[PDB]
Amino acid sequence: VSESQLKKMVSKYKYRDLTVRETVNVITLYKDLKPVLDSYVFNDGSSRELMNLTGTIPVPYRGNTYNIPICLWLLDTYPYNPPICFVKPTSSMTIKTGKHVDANGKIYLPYLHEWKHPQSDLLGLIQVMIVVFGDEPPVFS
Amino acid sequence: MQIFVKTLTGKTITLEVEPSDTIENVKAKIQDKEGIPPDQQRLIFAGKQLEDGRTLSDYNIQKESTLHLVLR
Ligand SMILES: [Cu+2]
Ligand SMILES: [Cu+2]
Repeated sequence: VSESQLKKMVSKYKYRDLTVRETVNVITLYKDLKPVLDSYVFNDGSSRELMNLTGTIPVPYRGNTYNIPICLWLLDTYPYNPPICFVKPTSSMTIKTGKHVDANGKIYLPYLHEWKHPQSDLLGLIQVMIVVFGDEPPVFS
Repeated sequence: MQIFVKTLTGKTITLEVEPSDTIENVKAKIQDKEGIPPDQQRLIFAGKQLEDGRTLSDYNIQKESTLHLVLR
């Protein structure tokens, strides 16, 4: 919540204004995503406090709407490097691994591999995710 | 179910686990496979350092997942 609270959570980001604006634009359209500050521990055991977007995105499939839980972690160089993106299954969900999601929930898309500011942004990423996941569901009940 | 544990450099190793296994139980399985004592082990998954008391289930870690191991 709140633009002021948001600016505070990204205070240590090199490109605060850009990150804030992209984030506002995302959560304006996608109201079940929310910005949170948490420590991310990388595979080498180092740790950084990063802002992430966490929540669900709506994905129509076979007549129903599936609210897929994701996490989009922004590196402190955002928006010049892409988010680290994960599907976060709940106890009622199994990951269906495939071209765009591995066994860990890591997401793979052309939008991420070809990421370049300013043409790439969070909103763009999310809509691509929704298109891809609508044809190739990353979870099942 | 099968999971994987990677260090930065080493060969990967495969473990047989169940969702009910604690992170401690996984560390005990690594100790049996490699000799490393559990208190020298940190296990990491998708941005989180896993906690000894919690289960694979609590983290929704599914089959074929890779955990990352770093040593004290
Ligand atoms: Cu595809
Ligand atoms: Cu033993």
